Amino acid sequence: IETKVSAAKITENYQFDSRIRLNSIGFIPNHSKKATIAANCSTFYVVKEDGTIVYTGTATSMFDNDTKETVYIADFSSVNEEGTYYLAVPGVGKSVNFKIAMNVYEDAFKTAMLGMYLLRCGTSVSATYNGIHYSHGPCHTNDAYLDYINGQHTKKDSTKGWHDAGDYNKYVVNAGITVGSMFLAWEHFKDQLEPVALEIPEKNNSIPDFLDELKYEIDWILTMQYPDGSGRVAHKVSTRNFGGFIMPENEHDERFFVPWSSAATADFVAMTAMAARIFRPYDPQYAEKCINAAKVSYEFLKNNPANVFANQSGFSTGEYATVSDADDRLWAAAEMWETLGDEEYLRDFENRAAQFSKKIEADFDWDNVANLGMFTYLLSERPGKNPALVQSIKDSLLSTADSIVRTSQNHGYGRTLGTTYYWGCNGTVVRQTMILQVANKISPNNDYVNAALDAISHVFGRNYYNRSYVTGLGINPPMNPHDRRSGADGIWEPWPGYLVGGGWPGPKDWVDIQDSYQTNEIAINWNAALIYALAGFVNYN
Ligand SMILES: [Ca+2]
Ligand SMILES: [Ca+2]
Ligand SMILES: [Ca+2]
Ligand SMILES: [Zn+2]
Repeated sequence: IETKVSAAKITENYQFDSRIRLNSIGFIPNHSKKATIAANCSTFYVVKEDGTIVYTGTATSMFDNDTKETVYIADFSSVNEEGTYYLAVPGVGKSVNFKIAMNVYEDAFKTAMLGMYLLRCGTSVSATYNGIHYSHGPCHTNDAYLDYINGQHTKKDSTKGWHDAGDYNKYVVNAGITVGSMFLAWEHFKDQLEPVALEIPEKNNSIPDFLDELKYEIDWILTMQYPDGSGRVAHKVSTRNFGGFIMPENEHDERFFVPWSSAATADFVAMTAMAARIFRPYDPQYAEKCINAAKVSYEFLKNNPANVFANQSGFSTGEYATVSDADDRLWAAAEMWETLGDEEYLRDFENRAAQFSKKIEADFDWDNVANLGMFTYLLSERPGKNPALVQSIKDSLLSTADSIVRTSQNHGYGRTLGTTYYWGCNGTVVRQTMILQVANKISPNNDYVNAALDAISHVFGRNYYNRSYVTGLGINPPMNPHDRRSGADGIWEPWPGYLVGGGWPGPKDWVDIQDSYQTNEIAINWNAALIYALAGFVNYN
């Protein structure tokens, strides 16, 4: 007997069907919620796990130019009541269960941060995730020799930091966009991130956990300044060739400092200038050490304007040879100015900024970090900015954010990067949230926040594969990443919390096999983009 308050309940029993693709983690109340159904259909129900039909709708068809298929879009954004639901599509089947909650992304954020902790070098790491224990002993404790720097086969401490990707070498240019992304997440969402506790050794000190993780990397970056006091910064610490699939503590080859590059030197300045202002409130002494190092390398750069590529002929590991250091130098000037305030730094930034035709780029990564410099300058509360330059950057930013909104709204799976695929493009999909969040800070628009959620949803299930691209999370995540710890331990499931690079050159080119470093590797710059994307939705209201 049904009363006047009994709610409608699903009649038939549905089976999971891979053609119903959506964010496998969940949605936030008051934001878009969409699913892409790769099957002909019309009616769909959003059902609570108890069988209660909460919403009935009809899917609308749309041609996915990317995969060249007609797909059906189920929009259930109106459902805003917290709970666990699933999508039931008569004739197709049902989706995985997902949650609608204000804090739906917090575990994902903590897991992506756990990913960074597990990438630590020079120390033993240990974590239990979903009941499986991941750990490894102290590794690369003898970094690194000066042979290629000065000639002496002597050791200068260069331990700590994070292994870069599937390999264990540490590269400065890639640490640039990584550290920059994560420090910008802290500056943009400080109030949301400060109280977050992570599973790290430093959980019991006086520094916000998010910053302890970044400190592990900055501690390493500081050791990269040449020992001659010239201010030049070594490009990377690396073995001569890529080692094999072994645990890091078993890699005994000697690691060397590789000759400097101007880009690495400019990135060093930007990273340590940011660290100086961000750590000052917590460890003033550490901040002083950072700003002094930044000043030495900046003086060098100021006197040697040429773009210089690192001499790394004897090495066969990652190159990270950014074609230009103009963007890196622009970023360094913006960070020195924001931290210090001197007119000298502001003048340097503005002179370089004017030389950029398009102030903001929708597609950016380790090679083009100008956006980071534009972001710091644009949001700075310091006086003195040339109002014409500000308006120029602002227009470019909003114009770019609008383009990304239009792209995701017209993509059959809400992909912000549209039809563009290339090595590491999954990282860029979520890195685009930086543009959207900054645009939202300058000119509030919920289209910007929803597009950011589209980028996040794309990576967690609303994609052609109906798979999460992050190990240990969501639906059918990567099982075989090109990752040495994963390929060499005795555990079935790979190490958790990593966004894989992604397929290319096409939408269906991702392959989840260990040999595919082209589409299935992990990397700090990809995880940093994911961390920034999720950060804005931690302790969110
Ligand atoms: Ca702490
Ligand atoms: Ca560059
Ligand atoms: Ca394994
Ligand atoms: Zn290591």
